[PDB]
Amino acid sequence: AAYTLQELLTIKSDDTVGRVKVYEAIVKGENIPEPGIPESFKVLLKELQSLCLNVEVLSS
Amino acid sequence: RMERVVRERMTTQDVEAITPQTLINIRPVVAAIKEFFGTSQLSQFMDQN
Amino acid sequence: EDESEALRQARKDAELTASADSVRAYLKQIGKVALLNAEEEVELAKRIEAGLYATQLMTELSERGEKLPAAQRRDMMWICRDGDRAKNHLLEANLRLVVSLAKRYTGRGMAFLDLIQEGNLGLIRAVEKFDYTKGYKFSTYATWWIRQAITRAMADQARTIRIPVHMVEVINKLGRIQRELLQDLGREPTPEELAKEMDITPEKVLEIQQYAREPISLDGD
Amino acid sequence: STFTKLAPKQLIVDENLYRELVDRYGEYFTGAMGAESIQKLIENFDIDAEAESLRDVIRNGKGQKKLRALKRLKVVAAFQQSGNSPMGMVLDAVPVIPPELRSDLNDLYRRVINRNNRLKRLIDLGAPEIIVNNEKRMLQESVDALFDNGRRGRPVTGPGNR
Amino acid sequence: IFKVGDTVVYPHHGAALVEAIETRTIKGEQKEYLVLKVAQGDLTVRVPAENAEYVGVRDVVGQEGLDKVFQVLRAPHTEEPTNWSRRYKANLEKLASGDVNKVAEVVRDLWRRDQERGLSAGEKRMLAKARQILVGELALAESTDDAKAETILDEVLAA
Amino acid sequence: SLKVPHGESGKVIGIRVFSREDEDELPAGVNELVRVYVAQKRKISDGDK
Amino acid sequence: IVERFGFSEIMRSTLEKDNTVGTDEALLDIYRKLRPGEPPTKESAQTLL
Amino acid sequence: GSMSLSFSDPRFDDVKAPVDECKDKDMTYAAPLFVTAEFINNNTGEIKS
Amino acid sequence: DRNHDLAPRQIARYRTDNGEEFEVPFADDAEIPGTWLCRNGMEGTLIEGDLPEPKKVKPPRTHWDMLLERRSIEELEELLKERLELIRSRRRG
Amino acid sequence: LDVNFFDELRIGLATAEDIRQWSYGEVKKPETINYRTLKPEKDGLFCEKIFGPTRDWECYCGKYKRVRFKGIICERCGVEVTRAKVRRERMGHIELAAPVTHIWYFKGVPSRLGYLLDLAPKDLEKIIYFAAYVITSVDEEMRHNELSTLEAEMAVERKAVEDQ
RNA sequence: AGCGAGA
Ligand SMILES: [Zn+2]
Repeated sequence: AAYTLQELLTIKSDDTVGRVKVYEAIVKGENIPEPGIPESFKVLLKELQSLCLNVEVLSS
Repeated sequence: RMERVVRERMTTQDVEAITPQTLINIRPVVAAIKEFFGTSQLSQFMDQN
Repeated sequence: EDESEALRQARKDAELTASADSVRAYLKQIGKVALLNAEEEVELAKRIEAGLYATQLMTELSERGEKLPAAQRRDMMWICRDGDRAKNHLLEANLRLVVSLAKRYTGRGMAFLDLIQEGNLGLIRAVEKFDYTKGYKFSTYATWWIRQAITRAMADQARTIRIPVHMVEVINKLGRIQRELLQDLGREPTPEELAKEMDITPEKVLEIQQYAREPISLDGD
Repeated sequence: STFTKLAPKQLIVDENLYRELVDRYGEYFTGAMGAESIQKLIENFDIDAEAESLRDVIRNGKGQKKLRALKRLKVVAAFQQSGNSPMGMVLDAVPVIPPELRSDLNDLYRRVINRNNRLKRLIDLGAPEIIVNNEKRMLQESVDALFDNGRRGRPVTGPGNR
Repeated sequence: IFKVGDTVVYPHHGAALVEAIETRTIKGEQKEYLVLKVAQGDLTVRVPAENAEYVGVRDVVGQEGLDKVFQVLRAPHTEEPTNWSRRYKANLEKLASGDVNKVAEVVRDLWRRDQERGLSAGEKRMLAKARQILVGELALAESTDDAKAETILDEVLAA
Repeated sequence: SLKVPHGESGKVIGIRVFSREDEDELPAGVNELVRVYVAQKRKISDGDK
Repeated sequence: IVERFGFSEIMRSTLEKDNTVGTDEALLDIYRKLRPGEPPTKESAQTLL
Repeated sequence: GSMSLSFSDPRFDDVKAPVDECKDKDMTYAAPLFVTAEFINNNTGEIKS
Repeated sequence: DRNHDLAPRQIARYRTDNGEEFEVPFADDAEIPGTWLCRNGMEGTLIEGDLPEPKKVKPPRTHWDMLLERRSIEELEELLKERLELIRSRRRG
Repeated sequence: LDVNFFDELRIGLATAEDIRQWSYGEVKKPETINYRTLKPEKDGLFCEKIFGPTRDWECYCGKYKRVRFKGIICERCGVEVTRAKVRRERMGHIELAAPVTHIWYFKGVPSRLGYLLDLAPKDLEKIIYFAAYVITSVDEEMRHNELSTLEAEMAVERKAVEDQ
């Protein structure tokens, strides 16, 4: 069960932009939007960068 | 701690101008007892269930 | 002594030094140079002043000056380097003064090595502004300057939010008086009592209290 | 005899001998102390020659010597194959985590900045080698504590002795 | 030299009421122990009477010193070293000497100063302590209702 | 304003108004500390142990 | 040592293996091992123990 | 060793307030503690208590 | 966050000590300084030739300057003479 | 911001150039916030000129305060007027007066610096904590020629010390 | 941060 996991860990917990969006979708009755990137991954990125560890997310 | 404070200040205590009352600083003792009875592990919040 | 095994003990103590701890390392490092006496202090001063004057005059003569002769110039540059040498000798000699006096301020605010360094800064200033012609021992004067430097440092780089020195002194004064009034009364004086004692308003008393607050670990409700 | 077999990357304890060498041998070697010494050591360090020499040693030499040589070859090859130079190990600038950390960690940063500023002032005024050297060591320790407190030496402690 | 009831002057305790005496064999010798409770500190000093005079025991002063403190209070033309610290040290040593004249000079000079401007809290504490000891000494010099000693001090300072 | 936390209800047994205005020994900064005592009579039901 | 401790064989064993003669030498070795980094002396060793 | 300080005769005054009041107004049910100090000067000879 | 319209901003390059282009997004029409602080650690200055001439301040203090405020030239010259002749005696006598 | 285009993630050593490229400023003062007005300081550890405005859409002094001023920098205080959440995104950097070595590559056994330079761990530590000097360059052929000259000069010095 | 407790 993969989609429910992603839902849980992203838009139920962390994703600061999706969260208001799912609330809006529920209130208004629209399809739940697509999940974004959880806000904890970016704090990790900033902390690793802060350790002089150049961490980059290549597109492809 | 209090005795350490006293012993330290004795080098700078002018002779004959000193009395115990001005010589003894009680604050460390009261601080120690307070920080004991509050936040010491063996001073536990009473359990009156 | 001619005790080669005791010689070996001392030689281990100084040759393959463990250098375990920072303060231990610095403390053993500062004992290398011996102390000096008043005639040494004044001669050393005269040396640094002469070197500084030589540097000034050569700065002046570098511009539209004169091509000084080889022997005189080499001697005068020797004097210029000797001036800085003398300043270094004095500073290394009195690092022990710095450490002795900064000892008295440990345990509150900040680390120890920071206090030692700020005292080193106070004493570099003191030697910068030291006069022998008035014929006073150096330690007298340098003590006051180090004390000022350490107190200024404690004012600035001690709390997460620097409080200005006059504010620091008045709040410290309030702390001392309330301590004394606890001794003389046995109860924490009310803000009104402190205000009347200080000839200020209780509003300022409470404002001092609020400003004395410091953030605690973040690791109402 | 120290000279007649002298070559670099060679430590010298008991700085008395060092200052003797410098005053007598001001030229013919440059001796450094601290992180910038390591920076210079890495500057005069060609990865390809050392990697080739180590590979030759492993291919022809055997025993414990080979085993150490293999250990180093791991990291040396790691730097060769990748485009990252070993300059990254020595730091000229320390990044500042954005202001959300908000003051346990912040205080460490304050310590670093205090010591850096004091060092800058000490170099500017002109200070004895001893004081400025000690200040540099303090800056090193502060950055150490910031990236990892307690790894080397006693951990930097805060209020409440923690 | 010692009489029960006499407030012997000995600094910084100043005048101290003497109770009794103890011939005790401390150190293998029964030499006398004059006991004196100083109400100012509310503490008892059982000083060996043998060395009580040695340390500087003295009785209360007469009226010659009384008039003298008045004349000194009216003494003009006092100048101090420019730097504040050295003058503070000088007047602090003058107090630490224990001489009534020196403390009177310090108190009156510091009052005219702080009346002119109002200097600081440390000097306020110094003035408070010095004035307290002086007014106690004067009140017991005349046995004159220590509050009334405060008032006569307030009047004579007017000059 | 002080509001009943979620999931609580009952009678107001006692209210204590310790105020700096009343010259109570309030900690430095608070001017008026009020404690309200709410009591509830809990009866047995599913889930109770 | 033989008088008090000689009865056991381990004590004789460690006596011979000690290869260390002189009270000054024993106190020297201990002081060297207890507070190293400081200059050994034959005055501040008895005080140490 | 020129001067010494000593303590003796610990004693307790009456509690500053009764149990229920101490419980009510947060104040700690405590009593004053008194010790008779004694300061001695060896050079001249005095005892201040 | 509307992106179809907003108060436009102009961009002006500020050359640094190490010559770093720094196009500063300031209001489309607004006054700007000759030199602007940047992440380079210092302040870069507009490339086009203008110069308000910052007129940097004198150095706050110097050991020589501070010495002049407690001594005079003559005694320092005398000490210089003494040191010189002592050294000359050391070299040639 | 970020999208699903995360096909590859890369980690590597960050050189000083990269560090000062990331930074939006250079903190140079150990001041968090004013004790009285409770606002971030200039060039402090919370400087609004570097990490952005504390409350969204206004500069420090307040010359610009609304959304149409998006992406603008106020000349008076230099605060870039934008969203406040960017304070979780922007980094600073401290330009160290002297170089320092990153601990991870120093103390983590095996000491990767030590293996790279073939320096024994205790030795390396004594170097980088200012306890023992290290050479970094030496001479070769002219070394031979002045070694003969230096053999003569040490013959002279040895003869002098033997004479005393 | 520290205490005590349920499964
Ligand atoms: Zn603005």
